[PDB]
Amino acid sequence: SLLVNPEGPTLMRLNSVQSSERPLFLVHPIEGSTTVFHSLASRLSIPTYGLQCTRAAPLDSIHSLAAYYIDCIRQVQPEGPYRVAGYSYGACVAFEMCSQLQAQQSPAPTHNSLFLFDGSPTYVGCEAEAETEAICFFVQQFTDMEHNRVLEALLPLKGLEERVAAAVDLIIKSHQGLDRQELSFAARSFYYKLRAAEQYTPKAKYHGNVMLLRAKTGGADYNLSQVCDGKVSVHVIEGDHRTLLEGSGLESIISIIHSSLA
Repeated sequence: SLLVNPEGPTLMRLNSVQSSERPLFLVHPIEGSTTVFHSLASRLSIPTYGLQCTRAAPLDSIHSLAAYYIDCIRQVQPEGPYRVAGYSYGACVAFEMCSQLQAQQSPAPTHNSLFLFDGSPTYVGCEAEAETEAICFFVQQFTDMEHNRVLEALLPLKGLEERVAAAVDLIIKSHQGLDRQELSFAARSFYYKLRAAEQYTPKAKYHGNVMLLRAKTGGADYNLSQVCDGKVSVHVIEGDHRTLLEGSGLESIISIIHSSLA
């Protein structure tokens, strides 16, 4: 899976457009990288930035992460409204960022544009078990090892740091050239990211318009109507969860969002 530079800037420039036009801000999927947005960003005639998940990111909750990302983007664009989007895990974060923006200017309606790429605030035994499960899933991507084997290696360890260290060692054994500090940060942050997303529930009903770009190859609105009482527009995009932001699906996405990004 993708890795991020733990010391990388939170707010990354994704294309070379330099103007005063309101930028599009794109929130990372769970891997925390913004490289998945390269194609989309290259198509746009507005400055496009990504929020990547680095050592800077507060992972205690989706609320904290979203608050931090809002604070970052408001440095590039001091005045709203904001064009914010999120992909997969990032959809939950992007939704929370807009939820916080709504609360800050309440009862004045927001005119923030929110695009959810195949994700939603809903579509994202004990703590030692939770760490183990999360770290096991993380290892299973990078390695070919059977679930039970990774489980018996991680489950009895002392705590999160020991699980992370053993996970990095397991991954390195299979892929010697991978960077140990990037893997250590990715593994530890993966647990915190899952824990935050699983505890997340929006604090209030979202009144703003939401656009969901759902992958054609798999509720129809990813439960958006349950947390949104504004206009929810759902578009079915060619491709799967990982390919809708490329090729034909990205062409469709560009045509659908063009008028909003004017």
